[PDB]
Amino acid sequence: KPLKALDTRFGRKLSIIRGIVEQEIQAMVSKRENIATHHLYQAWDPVPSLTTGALISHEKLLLQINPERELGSMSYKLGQVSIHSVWLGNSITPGVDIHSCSQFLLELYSRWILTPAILISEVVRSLLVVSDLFTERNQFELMYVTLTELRRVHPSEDEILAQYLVPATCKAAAVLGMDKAVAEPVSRLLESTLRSSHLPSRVGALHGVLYVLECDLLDDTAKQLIPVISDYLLSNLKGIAHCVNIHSQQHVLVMCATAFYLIENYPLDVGPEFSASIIQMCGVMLSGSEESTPSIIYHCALRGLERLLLSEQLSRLDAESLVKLSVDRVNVHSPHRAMAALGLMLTCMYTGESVIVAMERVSVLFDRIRKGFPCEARVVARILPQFLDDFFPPQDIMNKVIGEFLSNQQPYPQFMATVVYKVFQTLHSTGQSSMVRDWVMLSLSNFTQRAPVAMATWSLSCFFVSASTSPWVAAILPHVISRMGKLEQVDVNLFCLVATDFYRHQ
Amino acid sequence: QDLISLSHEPPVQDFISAVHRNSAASGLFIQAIQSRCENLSTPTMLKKTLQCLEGIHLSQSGAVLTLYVDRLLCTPFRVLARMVDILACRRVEMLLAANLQSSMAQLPMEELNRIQEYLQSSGLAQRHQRLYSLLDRFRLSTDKDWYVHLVKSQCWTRSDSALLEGAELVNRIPAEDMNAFMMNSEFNLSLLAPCLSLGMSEISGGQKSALFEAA
Amino acid sequence: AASCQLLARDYTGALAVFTRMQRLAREHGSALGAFSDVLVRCEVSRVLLLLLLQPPPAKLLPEHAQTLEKYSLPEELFLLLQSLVMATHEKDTEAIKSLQVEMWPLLTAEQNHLLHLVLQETI
Repeated sequence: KPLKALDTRFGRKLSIIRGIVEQEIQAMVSKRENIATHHLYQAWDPVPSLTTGALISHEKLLLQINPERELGSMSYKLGQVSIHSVWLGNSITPGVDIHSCSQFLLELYSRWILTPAILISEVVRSLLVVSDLFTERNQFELMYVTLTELRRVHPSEDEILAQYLVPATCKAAAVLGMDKAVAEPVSRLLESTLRSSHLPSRVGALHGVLYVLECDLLDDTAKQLIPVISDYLLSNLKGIAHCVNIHSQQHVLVMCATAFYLIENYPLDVGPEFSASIIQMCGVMLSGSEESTPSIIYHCALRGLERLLLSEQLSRLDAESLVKLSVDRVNVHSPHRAMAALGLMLTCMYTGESVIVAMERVSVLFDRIRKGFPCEARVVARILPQFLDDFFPPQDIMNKVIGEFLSNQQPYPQFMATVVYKVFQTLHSTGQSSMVRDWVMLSLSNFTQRAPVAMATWSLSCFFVSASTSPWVAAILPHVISRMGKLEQVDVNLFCLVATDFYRHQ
Repeated sequence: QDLISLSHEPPVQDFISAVHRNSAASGLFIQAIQSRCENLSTPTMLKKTLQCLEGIHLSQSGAVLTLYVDRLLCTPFRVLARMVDILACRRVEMLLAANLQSSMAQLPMEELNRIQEYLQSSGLAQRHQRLYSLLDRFRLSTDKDWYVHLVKSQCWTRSDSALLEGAELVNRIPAEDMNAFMMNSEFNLSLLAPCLSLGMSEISGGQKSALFEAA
Repeated sequence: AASCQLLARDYTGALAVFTRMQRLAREHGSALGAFSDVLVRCEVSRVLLLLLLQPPPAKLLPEHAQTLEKYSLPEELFLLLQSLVMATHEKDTEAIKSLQVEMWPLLTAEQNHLLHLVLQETI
């Protein structure tokens, strides 16, 4: 669902900053199957509005995309149509005519079920795949009846039929009301199929668990057959804790997705030790080397962890554990993993002595400005002005900006000069502009000691164009940062102009 | 071409070093290079013609100054330009270290005027400082409309590499006069795509832009 | 693996794999044969990846420092790689255009993708 933590006076800025972060994550990480061209601003999610409506922009659905899906990958992956959409698109709650084609298909497959085993397997797989298009409750009734008849007639020693049959029976049960005569054979079926040896049988059974656990207010006796799944999740997170490259990829991914769903929407049904052990095992999962845990597993588990953080359900000690794990994975070296962990620390500093903690983590972000590939530093220089402007009062951020712009262990003060410009013009309230003038005088007393000469005159020129008057001196600042080095008589002319313009600014 | 093209072989390399010990033979060598300059444009052939012109007779070195300015320095291969510049600065150093009677009677004044007019008329003198400084010391041995003029200085040109900062300079144009300052005689069409992208970034966040409408 | 990572746009992983390939080719080539082909492919593609993403000197390992000191393999493509490093350090776009026109037959399609990306993200 769309979150509770957004739509506030505080949450909108958080959505802006994480929109920038996830926007260039999807520039770096994502898989351009939607996209043909090469452009930067191509993020696009085909989620429609919901009698269909228009298409929802990508900045509005911030964490709506399920953790079962690779970043920006487009393929059928068993979670296309939610039963939210089944219940509220077609009004059933317990221009091609697609409906007639679906009725004719139910007639055909109900007559072929009631033929070799290969056709029966492909027909049940067909029925589960075409099952996104059914617009009537009677169609799901006929679906569930024919599938229970196939379960009674066809023998049990055919696990390929089982791995194509279990999500179909679970979704046909999930669209219907989950009554006891339906809930007993479905839960018995899931408890039987989770013990099998065929691995996409487990995958299909666990997607079927996700369909059953999805939206129906569920029976009090049937929710007591949940902790079989919880014991399964505990055992297969403890087993795949250390090594992820050995076991599998989609099993762990869908399995962590339903684990995060069980933490989010059904808290009280399972103990808090379960959610604590999932946060511990995923902290182990993020802390692997670049060849142990793959990028898709890393980003999906990470996105699920901040999904759980933006929910108001978790306790504060697990939130602090996620804060510590998020910092210690901000300190990783790969740029996109560092960007994802930067998104973690953003969402960690937003759902909540703390001033010294803010000093420490902002120093972490400046250390990730110093070391770090230039796209990562572009993202942090886009974030950091309004970040410092809206966290904590400007004296400490101004000491940090002055002390860490003039370092000789700065690889380039280019993007940091853009940061200085945006911080100064977000600190131009009038009584704060007097404080701005005082910081400019103190910083000039620090500027009088020499850097290399062309570099010093360029940094002074950027500082005078940065903190200046309103109308036309500030607009020169891209051109001022167009030439980084390369002292020139034009540079001396413009430095003298902006310096004499600030001499009368006081 | 076959003489230079085999220069890694010991008989012809010793031949080339035997050319450097004769004045008129090296002068005929550099005239032979000036006659066939057009087919020496591939990187390996120019690298061999720069390895063969590295050390010649110290008089005729003045003449190779001309060949380092007129012909070989305009190549887009940047290490070839750099190596022509290293060799030419070396020649001007070894020309200044010699006698003035031997150097002034060799290198003409109007020919040096032609060389420096070619350096200043092209953009090559702004590229490499040492060559023009050594030639000059050889000669010495013997705020609204202002911002509009600024954006005229850094957008109305042949071509640039700073395209983002160019569109940001186009951004805070007063926006009542964009087509007067975009639809002009010689406006850059490579700055015109970042104008579109930054206008889209201004539209998709908030209030509409005049950059995207103008572009 | 490095070709797969250049397909999936993980360029820093491609730097790590390419330096590992060059180190394991120097430990076992002292080259012999196809170890020299491994070395040629690595010595071209690491330079293209160091020009694509330009690292700060903190994360710039000394192997990257040695090869960027070496340039700033046959003679034509070596000369054009030296000229293209000198052109991207000077940011001279017309020279990089006239190099992409004349480095297109000399490179394979993965190096042509990397040289296209280098020419793109400097303009």
